[PDB]
Amino acid sequence: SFRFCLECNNMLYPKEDKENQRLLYSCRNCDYTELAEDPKVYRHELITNIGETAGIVDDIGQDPTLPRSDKECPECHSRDCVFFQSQQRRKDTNMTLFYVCLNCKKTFRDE
Amino acid sequence: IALDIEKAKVIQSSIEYTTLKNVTSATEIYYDPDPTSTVIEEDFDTVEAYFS
Amino acid sequence: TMKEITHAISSAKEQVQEIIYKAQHNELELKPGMTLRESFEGEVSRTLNDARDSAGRSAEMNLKDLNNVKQMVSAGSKGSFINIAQMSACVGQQMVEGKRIAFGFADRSLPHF
Ligand SMILES: [Zn+2]
Ligand SMILES: [Zn+2]
Repeated sequence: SFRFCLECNNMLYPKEDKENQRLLYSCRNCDYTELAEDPKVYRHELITNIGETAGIVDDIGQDPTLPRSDKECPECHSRDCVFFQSQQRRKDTNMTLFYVCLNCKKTFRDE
Repeated sequence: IALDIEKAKVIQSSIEYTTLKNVTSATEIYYDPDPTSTVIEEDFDTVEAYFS
Repeated sequence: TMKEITHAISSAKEQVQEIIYKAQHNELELKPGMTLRESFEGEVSRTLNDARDSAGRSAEMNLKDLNNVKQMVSAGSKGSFINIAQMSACVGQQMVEGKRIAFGFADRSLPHF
């Protein structure tokens, strides 16, 4: 996550002080400068799993084309649920199922 | 090597191309102005063990 | 023979169901040089092909010598084993571009599934 300038809404690029030895987020369109909280400047994931379970909506139980199972809900122990596979559509994607209860509407696995 | 499976697997491993990107999983950039110490707590023990 | 063919096809479908469950619980063996989805598709296709071949072999063994289709196939003048299998026992799996029927709709082949 990256922060924005509080006065002109531009991006806050990180900057390093030679004399003070501190990491600071500074806007290049002004003189505003705010002290950085964490040193994690950049992170790149070669193999990522985000978007696998992130594709979830709160009204997925109203879809009539989705199959319905009788798996046990971990939270409220309901007897009706709706399952589907991974929303990510790469070639390496697993065939595991995500179950959605019809009362608490949370996503849970079978393992 | 043709009638032994282990030597064949050794040859196969020695022939196949393997880059850093294959074994790498994630790369990160951190700010740390102390050459002899570090800010990260998980790796602090190992790096101080190295320096000592 | 029709009972035997029905039993073979039902056993194959149960086997395919077991393969589906194993692939959906990460208990499936991966063929080297191929992904999980490709290995699953190849194994299901192999099972269904074996099912059609077994049903056809049962049907072709049932036939008498006076059977006319058998006489034509045995003379070598017209027809083969696959024709007898498809006419009498099972048409089998339909392949488009060397793969099973794709999901032309949103995650299904027809709006009836
Ligand atoms: Zn600014
Ligand atoms: Zn529930």
